[PDB]
Amino acid sequence: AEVTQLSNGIVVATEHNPSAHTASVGVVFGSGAANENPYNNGVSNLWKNIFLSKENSAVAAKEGLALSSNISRDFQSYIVSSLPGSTDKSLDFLNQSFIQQKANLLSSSNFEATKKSVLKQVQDFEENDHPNRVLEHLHSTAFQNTPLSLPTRGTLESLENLVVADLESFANNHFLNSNAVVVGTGNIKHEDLVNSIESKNLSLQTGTKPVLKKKAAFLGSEVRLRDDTLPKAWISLAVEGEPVNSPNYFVAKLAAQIFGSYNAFEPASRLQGIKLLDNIQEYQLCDNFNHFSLSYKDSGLWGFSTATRNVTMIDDLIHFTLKQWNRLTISVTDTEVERAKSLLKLQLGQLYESGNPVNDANLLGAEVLIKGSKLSLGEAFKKIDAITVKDVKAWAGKRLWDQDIAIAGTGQIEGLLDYMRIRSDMSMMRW
Amino acid sequence: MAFRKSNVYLSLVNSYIIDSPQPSSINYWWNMGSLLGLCLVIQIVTGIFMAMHYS
Amino acid sequence: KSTYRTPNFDDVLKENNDADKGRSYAYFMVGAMGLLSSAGAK
Amino acid sequence: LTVSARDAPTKISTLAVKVHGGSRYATKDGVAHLLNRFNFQNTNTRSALKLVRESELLGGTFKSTLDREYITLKATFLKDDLPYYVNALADVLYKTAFKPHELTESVLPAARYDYAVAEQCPVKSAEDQLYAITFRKGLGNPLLYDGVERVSLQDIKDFADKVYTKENLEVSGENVVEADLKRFVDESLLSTLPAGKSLVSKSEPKFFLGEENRVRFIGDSVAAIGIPVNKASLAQYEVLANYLTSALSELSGLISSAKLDKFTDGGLFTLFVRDQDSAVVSSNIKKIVADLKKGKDLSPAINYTKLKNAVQNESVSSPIELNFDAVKDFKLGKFNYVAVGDVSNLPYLDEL
Amino acid sequence: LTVSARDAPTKISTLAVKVHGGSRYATKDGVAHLLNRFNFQNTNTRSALKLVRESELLGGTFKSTLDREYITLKATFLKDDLPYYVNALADVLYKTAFKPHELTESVLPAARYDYAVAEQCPVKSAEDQLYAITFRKGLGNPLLYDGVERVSLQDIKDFADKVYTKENLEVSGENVVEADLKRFVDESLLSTLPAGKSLVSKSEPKFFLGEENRVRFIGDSVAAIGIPVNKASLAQYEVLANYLTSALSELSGLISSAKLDKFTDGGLFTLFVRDQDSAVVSSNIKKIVADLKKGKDLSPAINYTKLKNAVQNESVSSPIELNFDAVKDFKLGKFNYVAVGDVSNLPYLDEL
Amino acid sequence: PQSFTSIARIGDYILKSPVLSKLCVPVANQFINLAGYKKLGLKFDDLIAEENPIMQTALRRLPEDESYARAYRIIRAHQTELTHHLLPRNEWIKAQEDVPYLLPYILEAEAAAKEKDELDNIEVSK
Amino acid sequence: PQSFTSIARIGDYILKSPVLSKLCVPVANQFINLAGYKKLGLKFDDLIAEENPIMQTALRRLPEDESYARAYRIIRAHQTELTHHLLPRNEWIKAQEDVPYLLPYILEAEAAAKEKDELDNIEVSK
Ligand SMILES: CCCCCCCCCCCCCCCCCC(=O)O[C@@H](COC(=O)CCCCCCCCCCCCCCC)COP(=O)(O)OC[C@H](O)CO
Ligand code: HEM
Ligand SMILES: COc1c(O)c(C)c(C/C=C(\C)CC/C=C(\C)CC/C=C(\C)CC/C=C(\C)CC/C=C(/C)CCC=C(C)C)c(O)c1OC
Repeated sequence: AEVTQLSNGIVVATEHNPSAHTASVGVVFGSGAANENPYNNGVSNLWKNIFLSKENSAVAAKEGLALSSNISRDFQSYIVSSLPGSTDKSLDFLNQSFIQQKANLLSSSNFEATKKSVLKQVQDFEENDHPNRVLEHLHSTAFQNTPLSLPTRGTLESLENLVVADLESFANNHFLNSNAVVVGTGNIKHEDLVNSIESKNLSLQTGTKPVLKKKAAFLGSEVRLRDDTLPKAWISLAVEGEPVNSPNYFVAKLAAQIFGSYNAFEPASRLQGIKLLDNIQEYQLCDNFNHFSLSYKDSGLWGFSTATRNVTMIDDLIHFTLKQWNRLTISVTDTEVERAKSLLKLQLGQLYESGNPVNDANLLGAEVLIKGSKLSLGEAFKKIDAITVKDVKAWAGKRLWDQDIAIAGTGQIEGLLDYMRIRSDMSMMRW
Repeated sequence: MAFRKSNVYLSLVNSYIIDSPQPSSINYWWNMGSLLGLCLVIQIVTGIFMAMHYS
Repeated sequence: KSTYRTPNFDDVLKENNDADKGRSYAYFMVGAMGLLSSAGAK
Repeated sequence: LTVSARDAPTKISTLAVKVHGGSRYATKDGVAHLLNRFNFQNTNTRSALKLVRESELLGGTFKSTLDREYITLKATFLKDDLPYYVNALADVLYKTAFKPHELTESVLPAARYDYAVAEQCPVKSAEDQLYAITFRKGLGNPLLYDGVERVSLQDIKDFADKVYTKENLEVSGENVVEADLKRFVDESLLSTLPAGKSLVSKSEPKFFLGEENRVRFIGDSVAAIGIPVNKASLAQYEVLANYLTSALSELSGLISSAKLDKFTDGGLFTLFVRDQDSAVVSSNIKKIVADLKKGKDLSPAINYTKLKNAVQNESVSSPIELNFDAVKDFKLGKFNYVAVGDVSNLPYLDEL
Repeated sequence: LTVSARDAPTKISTLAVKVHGGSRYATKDGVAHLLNRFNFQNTNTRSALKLVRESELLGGTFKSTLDREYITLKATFLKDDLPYYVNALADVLYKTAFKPHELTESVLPAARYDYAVAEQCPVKSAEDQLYAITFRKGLGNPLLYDGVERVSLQDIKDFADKVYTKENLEVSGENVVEADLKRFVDESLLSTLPAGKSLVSKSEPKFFLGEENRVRFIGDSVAAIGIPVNKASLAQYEVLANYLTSALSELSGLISSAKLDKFTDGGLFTLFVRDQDSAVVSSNIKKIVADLKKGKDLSPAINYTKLKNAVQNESVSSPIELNFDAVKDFKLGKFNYVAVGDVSNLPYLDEL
Repeated sequence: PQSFTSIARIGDYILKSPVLSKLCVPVANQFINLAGYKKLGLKFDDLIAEENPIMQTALRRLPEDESYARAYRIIRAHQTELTHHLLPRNEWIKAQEDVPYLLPYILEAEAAAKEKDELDNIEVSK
Repeated sequence: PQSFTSIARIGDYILKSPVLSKLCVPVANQFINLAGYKKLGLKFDDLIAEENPIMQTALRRLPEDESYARAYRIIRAHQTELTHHLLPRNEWIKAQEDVPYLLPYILEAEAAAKEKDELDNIEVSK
């Protein structure tokens, strides 16, 4: 169904859905990990863990309502799921937790307990999770000296530096009325439209969020977390992408979808696709493909992530993918364009209409904060049927033709060509 | 594996000319050897062209 | 000091805008290289 | 033949067919896993893999899943591709080829990789051994083919003949009107499949409690505990699992997982405690067993487990509605224990 | 300290030194095995080869074996060269070097190869599991170091300091003169080792009977049976084992091994049935366990057992005074079944 | 290089045509048994080239017994030709023992590869 | 290619003598810190060659921390020499920092090699 929005400082947006029967309500803030100086990165995740530390007992014992949160770059949200008849008590808990009282939550001993838990979690992430660590390092090395490269969970020193002063400063400078939007995804229709606009339901700090000076940039770079003890090799690539609210977002998404994903050990994924899959199937080269188009408010990131075990032929693995990108930017067949259209329609329908209201609420908040109104499935399909081979060619001429790239790798990367033999394979052939 | 490393002549050219893990502290002294090799080659070529019109 | 902090590069970074200008210089000088090499060989 | 669907204004459609035969009904050790890995390829009527590349070109995708008592073939597609996809599903659910020349090079490497991946994780191995000790060679068989027992093409074909029957089928779909699935299943190859007998058991399985196994695995020491649960009192163990895994209980930082598994006549309420060392594992499991045998109140979690169950139930095969009304108190009894990892230091069943 | 020997006119001499500390007394899993593999090399003064190659050049060789409760160092040499061998042997057992830079390239690969060899044999794994299940982490311990529990060099040095003492050591060896062997020990480094305490256990161990384990093994299948036996009645199980493994009984062509292990405080009586397929193993073990529990007169086997015992126990280290004079009847009670190989088809302890 | 599917098509065209097949089958078998490979103890499938990847794919699916027999026949042929001799009429392949044991795999692989390469480069025209 | 044991013998002979040590130790220190390798920030146990089997046997037994530090210092030296500069006056190694760490491995390995060589060709011992 269509969404309804209104705004008096606070914005109330609801996506009614009789199909589901788990009403949810939350608050999405427009400031995440992209609006914080590198002095102490780990503040947003610290707040998230604080919200996920002791109020869980309160919500479980008092009534029936489960709460969750997620912060990636600027979609800092605190969603509180519930039953259809318990939205009143859900908003009651939210009100009692985010305006008053706001002092007993920040107890000292609770703060050190949360700090220790977050330190353990970030250490575990650094030690174990390689596929996400390489992407985080790609983010760090793609936006050097800019509040868009610092990691979303911070560094060890950043967590251990500050205690309570900068946390409360962040709360006072980023938990405001200007960039706060409530969400009513679930099985509710109009009570959310009124309960948020109420005398008891107000947000503190009716001021303005501080504005940064240097917005964003992009410069090619390398990072080599070479840990040869690790068995496999994880590498990633990236090219300057496209931010949200641009009339090319779907074109970049389709360009990413054209090549698609691939898993070597899944027989179904081995028996489809495009020419590069056959080229890498002839001689075994890699195991995973993940063509991504990451989009944020300030800038974007369109690239490629993979993991391989045949450490000897990293150069061949990179060379084939770059040659296929060049083939895309020179000549595209219409059958692959049609199959990419169908696959993108399927994947976007799956993502935007999943059965879990939490993801739908997160997407609705991300759209409402920077758009003002959510774009429905039908309009997305209408705008994607107009994608043509000439449009894709023209778009790829500007973005994928002699543009800066950034590579992040770890594991056994001895055979990885440093920067010139990996960049000179774009416009140096018999064009 | 790329065709550049597949063809035997191209594979030899790549492994002996195009690709060679040379050290990263090379000064001009090491390039002096390749310069001398080129001088030897040009000397042979010019001598051959000299002897063609020689008695 | 974690590895997420890039070391100082401002002393060597290109402060000027228009990255195409450097690209234009590079490709123009590559073309000049090819031009002189071809003329000399001929 | 059971036929049903579901309709909603969402513009993405899902169709799934479930056959009531899996590793529980496998005659050999891992014949069911090989059948599932051999499922969606090599059809007689159309081609093998390219004639479904043209299917995914039309706006959808295919998937096959192996479970304890299900081999589900789900298809997700746009609102207009229902007839083609149902015809294709009926064509592949036809025990078509089972060609020996495309088994020693297509599904054995896949099954080997699956078994290796499942074996690397200690939790999956411990859970499998928990099933092995709780249930004998009835419901309890290895999900993933390892190689201890040899199987051939003829036995796979016999098992497919046993399972792929018209009577023992279940088809469901979302975002599809009831009427289209009412007819189109009848006017397709699926209605012309051989009519067998539903392998569904009319009686609960027999469980043996009080057993124990120990394995000298290398890695993270893992301790497990699993109680077999009948049908009469089945929501109590669900609310107990939600209570234990939540943050309301005083036991949250020392339990890796306390999930529950559901069947048509019962289930096995498992539990997991894991860590890299052994002293912490021993102390944690000892105090968990002690304060669970002592008895902890269970009423103040009914609303939370109701919410969790409601958000969980999105699949078609919704079980009997677990009325959470009659949940007052709990007292742990006889269970089954499995030790995995540095088993030399981990406590035994007697002194636990 | 205990020094003994026996005289013989033959011209080949045997020198053996016993330390009564082994895998039974090992603090960790495979510290004893690594110690023995690390035993005879790189003395603090005697190099590994520069002064051990001459021992081969002199006309003798050195050996170091391991058991459940014995790492014996045995030396065999020509008759007229005892003092040099006793000097070198006393030099080696002096906590000499234990270099951290020789463990990771010399004895670790040897232990790895030994474990690889012992793993492929189903009977050896059955024996290990049977010991570990009949006896807990006391006498029953993993005989070979496999890497389940981490062991450090400092732990090896501590274990060697604990075991290589004066009281926990015996020197013996036949084919050598008594008095001169008694004299060539005081003027040796062996007279200056620390005088610790004997590691021998005063009382019998703790035995748990009636348990069961199952291991999924690829290849041959074996079904073992074990009985814990004290010192009071140990000759009865010896005569039973010899009667079973001989050709006098009908249960002879199917049983693989019927060995028995004796310690200073009791022992364990194993039994084996192994074949390539599980079709015959199940019936074989069923009939063996069925007719064993029926009882069998056993006295028509005493003389053959005396002969066998005489021919196996020719060593100077004579066993206890076994007296085969009161064996008349036998009847099995409760045992500790173990299943290796295929697990699905081999029967269960309940109905066996 | 010549597709086996075309060979099968021409073969079935000939085999069911009465007069042409009656004219061409006796000369066909006479040519087969004057070819000479029968004397050397060779089956026909052992003669066709086994180099290009499709033939390798066909070989890799043969049951082990056929591969062992083929290897023995190749080795014996090499040894026999090395001495320029021919073993007498005891190793000679009988008239009806030269049955193609490798044709079905070849035909299946041909069909699969042909339809794969046809549908790989395809258009969306009606 | 010169044995380390002979150098150790000469050092032991010269250091223990009071007059020779007190007359030639400071001059040795000023030679070694005027050499130039301390200037770039390299420990002395890294400049020697790494191609003879003695070195290969030696640092194969080196602990993990020393090997990691050696690799870091080697790559930093390579980069610094490529850059045509010197490190600042804060990250160098002082006199106490250049502690010998590669000596005992060389001593033991070379003694083993020497006894191998002089024992393989032993005589009948007349
Ligand atoms: C009788 C001569 C007939 C034609 C000869 C053709 C070969 C010409 C070259 C002769 C030897 C020169 C020595 C160096 C050759 C290797 C050059 C090389 O490696 O450079 C590039 C390769 O250069 C080439 O040679 C590419 C072109 C292939 C040409 C094939 C034959 C064309 C024949 C037409 C005539 C060519 C000669 C014209 C002379 C004016 C590397 O880039 P890449 O694309 O291989 O790297 C990709 C990487 O993996 C990351 O993506
Ligand atoms: C690469 C090694 C060579 C060297 C160092 C060399 C050196 C010389 C020198 C020094 C001269 C003139 C003598 C003087 O002026 O001092 C000369 C002349 C000559 N060289 Fe070479 N040369 C070499 C190779 C060749 C080759 C390969 C040829 C092939 C034909 C050749 C042919 C000639 C001719 C024709 C002359 C003219 C005068 C004569 O007859 O010697 N040279 N060479
Ligand atoms: C290991 O790393 C390397 C490395 O890989 C390379 C390539 C080099 C470079 C090495 C060289 C340049 C030396 C190679 C030289 C040769 C192999 C010489 C071989 C050449 C000849 C013997 C003569 C060449 C022959 C011709 C040019 C034939 C054409 C001549 C004529 C007269 C015919 C034309 C006439 C008419 C009328 C058409 C190095 O220096 C080096 O160390 C850094």
